Amino acid sequence: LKHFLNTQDWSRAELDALLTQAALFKRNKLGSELKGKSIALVFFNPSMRTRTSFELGAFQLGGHAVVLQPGKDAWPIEFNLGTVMDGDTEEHIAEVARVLGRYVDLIGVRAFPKFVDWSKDREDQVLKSFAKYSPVPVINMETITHPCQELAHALALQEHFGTPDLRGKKYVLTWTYHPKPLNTAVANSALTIATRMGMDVTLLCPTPDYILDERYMDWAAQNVAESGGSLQVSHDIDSAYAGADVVYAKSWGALPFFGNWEPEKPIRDQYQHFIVDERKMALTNNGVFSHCLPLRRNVAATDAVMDSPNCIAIDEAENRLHVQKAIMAALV
Amino acid sequence: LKHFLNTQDWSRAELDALLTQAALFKRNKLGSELKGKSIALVFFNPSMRTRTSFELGAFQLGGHAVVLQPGKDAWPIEFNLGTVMDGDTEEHIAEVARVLGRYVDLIGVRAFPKFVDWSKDREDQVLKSFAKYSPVPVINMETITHPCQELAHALALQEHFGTPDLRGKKYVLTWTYHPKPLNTAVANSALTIATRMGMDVTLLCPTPDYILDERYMDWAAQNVAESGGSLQVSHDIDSAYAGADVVYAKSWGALPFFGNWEPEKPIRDQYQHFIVDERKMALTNNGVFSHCLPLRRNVAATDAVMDSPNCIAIDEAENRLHVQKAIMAALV
Amino acid sequence: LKHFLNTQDWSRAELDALLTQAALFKRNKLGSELKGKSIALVFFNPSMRTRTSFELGAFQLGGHAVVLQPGKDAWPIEFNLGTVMDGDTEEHIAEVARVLGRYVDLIGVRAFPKFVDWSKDREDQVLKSFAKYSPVPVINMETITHPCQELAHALALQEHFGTPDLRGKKYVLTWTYHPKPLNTAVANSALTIATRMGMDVTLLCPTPDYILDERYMDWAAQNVAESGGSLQVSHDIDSAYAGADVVYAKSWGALPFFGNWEPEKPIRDQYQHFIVDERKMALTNNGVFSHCLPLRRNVAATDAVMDSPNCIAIDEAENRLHVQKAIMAALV
Ligand SMILES: CC(=O)N[C@@H](CCCNC(=O)CP(=O)(O)O)C(=O)O
Ligand SMILES: CC(=O)N[C@@H](CCCNC(=O)CP(=O)(O)O)C(=O)O
Ligand SMILES: CC(=O)N[C@@H](CCCNC(=O)CP(=O)(O)O)C(=O)O
Repeated sequence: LKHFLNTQDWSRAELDALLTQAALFKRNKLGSELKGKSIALVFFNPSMRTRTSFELGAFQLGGHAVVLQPGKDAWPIEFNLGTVMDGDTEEHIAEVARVLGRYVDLIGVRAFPKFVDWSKDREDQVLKSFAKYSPVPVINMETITHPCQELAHALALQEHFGTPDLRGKKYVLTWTYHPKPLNTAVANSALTIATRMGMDVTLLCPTPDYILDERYMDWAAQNVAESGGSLQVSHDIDSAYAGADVVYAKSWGALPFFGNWEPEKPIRDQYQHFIVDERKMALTNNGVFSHCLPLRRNVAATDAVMDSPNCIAIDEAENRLHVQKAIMAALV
Repeated sequence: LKHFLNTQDWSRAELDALLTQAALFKRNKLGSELKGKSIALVFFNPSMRTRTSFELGAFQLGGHAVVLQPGKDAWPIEFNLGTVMDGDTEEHIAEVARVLGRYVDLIGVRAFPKFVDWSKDREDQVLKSFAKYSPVPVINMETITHPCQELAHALALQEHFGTPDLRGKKYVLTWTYHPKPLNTAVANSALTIATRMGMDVTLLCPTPDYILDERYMDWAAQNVAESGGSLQVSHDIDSAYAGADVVYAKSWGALPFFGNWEPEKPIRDQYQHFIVDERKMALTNNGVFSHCLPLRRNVAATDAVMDSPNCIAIDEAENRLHVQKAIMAALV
Repeated sequence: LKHFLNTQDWSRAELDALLTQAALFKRNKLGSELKGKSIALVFFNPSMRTRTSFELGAFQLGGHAVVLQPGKDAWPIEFNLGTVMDGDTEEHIAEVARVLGRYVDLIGVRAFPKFVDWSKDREDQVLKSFAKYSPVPVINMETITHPCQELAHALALQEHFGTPDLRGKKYVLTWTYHPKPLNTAVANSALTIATRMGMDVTLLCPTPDYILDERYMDWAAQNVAESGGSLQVSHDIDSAYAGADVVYAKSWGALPFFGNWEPEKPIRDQYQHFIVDERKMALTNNGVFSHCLPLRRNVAATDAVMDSPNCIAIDEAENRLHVQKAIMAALV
């Protein structure tokens, strides 16, 4: 059974086919690829674009999406095995996935880390549990990686440069400020797809404490070796932005501080100058800027950068709809 | 780009066309006016009829509605410009409206005042922000005015009297009791459409403190001069109801008490006799009674009045479905 | 007007027709029985299967389901008559049911007891109020009985044994452990349908305090006399399971303790050995096990029993979809 858990699990040819089908759907939005079919969209965290784009995508392809929010409308779910369920959780994923598998044709799941222990969050227990117990394809709607974002992002870049071949472009994945410590998912994914695409990638962040999990630094290293791009870590803003073709920002909490955020607060707070502004974007080679959204203006990026013609964030957001339809069609 | 923010923005001919299309849809509910199209229904406050009627209306016309609740499922939204978003809001309406504009064909928004400062609430910031940043038509699902209610109400009256011409009827918009200070939206709209329809309107309320915002008293004055009706304010129950053809009740908080509700409580509490009962309705010319709903029985109106054959509230509620379909069809 | 409030209200022939149509729909899922029609699914409590199956069922039959959650999105509702609504509730069911009746073709409602007073909960006020004021058919999505579950359960048993005739099988409805006192609805319904099907039913529970409401013990007694089965109450595990053909477990709070749960806690806690495990299932005649779900593993039933090939809970859950489509089709 094929699932869409990570682009890293798919061959380059398969990913190219997806992006091309995405472009095709963007030109002809209505179809019958999901006629009479359905997808269960399970959300354990907030969402506006993911929920909306999947729901509409199912509709446009003749199917129907059922939105569920365990703990809100649906019952809270247990993922640990062999435990005595006498706590808050009402039922086990074993039953949940099998039941939904008797109803829908696809299952999407969004589940951010709990931020108490990275050793546990990095295991990707929720997504893996769904893939294990579900008799139907599972789609990652963002857990510790965000593959749907990767493809929406990739497509937006290919459209902007007018070519599927991004090899040679200088890509800067930069950490940016946010009052709270957030998920590394988007950064992990950006690093993954940018290298898989063969670009010259620089991970820019305040300190070594903000370097991404080794798993992704390794995926990237492997992708570079296979695509022909390059990877490097930098803590210097001016040199990183220098001559960049693409700048993608996202804020995330330092991994070593999971379960202990009080001390990383004063740290991130002394780096709010990492905000993407006009000055930094001026150091780029007329590069484009993007963000996965939601974005806090004048914190993560200034109003000027957001409203600049070089910002393609709205296009990337739109592409979530198109690439996801390509994914659902491929899995059904 | 044309939006449906207020009936006051539309010409009488356009409004008549809407009401007529509403009557047409009421006779033939299924259509293809929205085939393959979608509408995002953004709710910042509770709703049963508005959510249900729009959702079903989209379905019956071949489209699909996506229901969003910022702060609940979707992310909380910032509307102020140039602010540093380091608070509760996650993203700006600038991005939200542009993103949704890449997904849906129409955007509906419901956002009641915050009740802390009428100077801010009366600016209609949320609705205006959506209309400004959205590349697609925006529909007011109730902010400080409730135009969809206006048309459902108007249609119900025309059906009841068997004619589109309501000129000459005595219309009584009366404040009624409620334990809490509420939105003036429905009253502002009733005053607006009743005068635009050319009826003899009397705004009945406990004290001068409950008179509606000047903006609407002026719209009404202008509508009367153009339609041939009349407008007057009254604090005397018996004389207001006398010979009335239509009685529309709604409770709202006194505008001068915004941000300071503790003192207006003992005030409204000494006027719970404004409740619409049989005695008052007996002073009318066999007039009809209606309310936008939700209605608290034996507080806003007695059981007898609600169950009287002269109450058309259920018909008005039904008409929300029909007039809204006419609105969506016109804007698409 | 015909509603689906309880299987007890329907003749055996009608119930057989429903189950057969359910089997038919299971073979041919897509249809036009609800083309252009809609159903309002009103939930006053959590749900995953009921919400999902009804929503998808409406879709597969060409209709649309509108999901409402009073107090969450829709306004809170009052059910008592003649009361002065100056409390938490915003509107009365009288208006709610009549309004929805102008929008949808069917209304489903889920409302668990409040657990404060069984004298009030057993009156089934919410379901009865909807049936009284609604101009369209009402479907019980679980209140104090769960008829939709009954049919999904019955169908699953008929499929398992390969025959519609279950007369002669030993059916064991057993109470099982749960940290909290729950609704008796599922047990009341299991007792009702198992006897209506003519099986030899044994209600197994810790003490006389856990015997179901007389209303259902009487329905069962009447069903046995008409179907040819049998009914008996037992507080002895080993003898009850002995030679059983079917074992259905559910935990519920002792009725005499409504409004006073502190003391029934130490009681249920001394009976956690009622958990369905391999030992007990070994005493059965290679019997099947099922549960309505959600189920807490290693509390209500062990992992081994849940994963045993004799567990048909997933099949029963799937059947909720099929029997409900048969119900909606019959009522429309
Ligand atoms: C602030 C916050 O927690 N952010 C998330 C955004 C994920 C990417 N964003 C999306 O997928 C867009 P939507 O579907 O509207 O959430 C994160 O940090 O990973
Ligand atoms: C109590 C309360 O806050 N009332 C709102 C009702 C608005 C009109 N009512 C509607 O549009 C009906 P629905 O879509 O079900 O809300 C107000 O006072 O403005
Ligand atoms: C723990 C709890 O409160 N349980 C409910 C389950 C009802 C039957 N279960 C269903 O109908 C399945 P779903 O639609 O997913 O709820 C009860 O005790 O009655």
